[PDB]
Amino acid sequence: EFLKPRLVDIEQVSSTHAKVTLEPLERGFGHTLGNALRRILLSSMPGCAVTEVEIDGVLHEYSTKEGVQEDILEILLNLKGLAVRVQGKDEVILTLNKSGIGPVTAADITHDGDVEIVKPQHVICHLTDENASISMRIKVQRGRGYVPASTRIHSEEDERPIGRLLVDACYSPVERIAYNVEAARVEQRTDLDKLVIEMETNGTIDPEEAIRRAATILAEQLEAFVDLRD
Amino acid sequence: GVLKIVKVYLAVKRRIQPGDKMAGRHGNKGVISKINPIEDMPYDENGTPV
Repeated sequence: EFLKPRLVDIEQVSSTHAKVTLEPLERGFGHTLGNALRRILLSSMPGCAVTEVEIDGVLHEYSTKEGVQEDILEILLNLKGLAVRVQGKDEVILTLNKSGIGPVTAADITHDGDVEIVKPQHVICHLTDENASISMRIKVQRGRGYVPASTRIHSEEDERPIGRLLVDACYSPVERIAYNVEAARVEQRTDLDKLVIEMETNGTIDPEEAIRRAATILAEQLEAFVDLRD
Repeated sequence: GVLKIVKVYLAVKRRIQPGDKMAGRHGNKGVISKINPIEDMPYDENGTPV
């Protein structure tokens, strides 16, 4: 004699906001599913983010291209916050060529079907000379969590070039996740709760797809208790 | 006596870690004791962790 909740409306307030609600919760399971989901979404959602950049005529990070008005040490710290969602493959290799005076927004990356940039109003660098020219070849990967460049070196396998600029990659499509159980109301039941997971992605991953991939990370892990091995 | 010198640099970039010694302005030192995960940190009413 129990009740089990079902998905309900998804008030997509904005592009990076969301509010998914879980209607018919039995009493006592409010804070049990919430905090067991907030600790999953914030931790283990597979995202995609840049892995290693490569510019045309520069050898190391602390250089300074001629024509741009940033050190290369800040062109990598602007790419790392690039949001992109590949659909078909697992990894890509983007491109970027531009020439002229004017800021190089992220929308100038070469267009592909699978790769789909999300924040095209982004800024990457500036160009401030009529004969200036920047031409890089960004990389992209899938994963989860966070893997700094120093620890992704143990699997280097003879990274032959000296033009590869390694970036640290923090794949995760979630930023902050609140939730507040409140007094739901079925037609006749003295106490039924409602969960309201006010999520906030970086425009990458769909809300309803997160929760359906944060539940099966739980429901797949409880097997080891449903069958105690002894 | 010296025949020819050579001078090489190295731009090592060191992150933060347990052991480093942060401190405020008012004379309150402290050695960083642990680097938590993103979600063990006390979150206020709107998820923003300290």
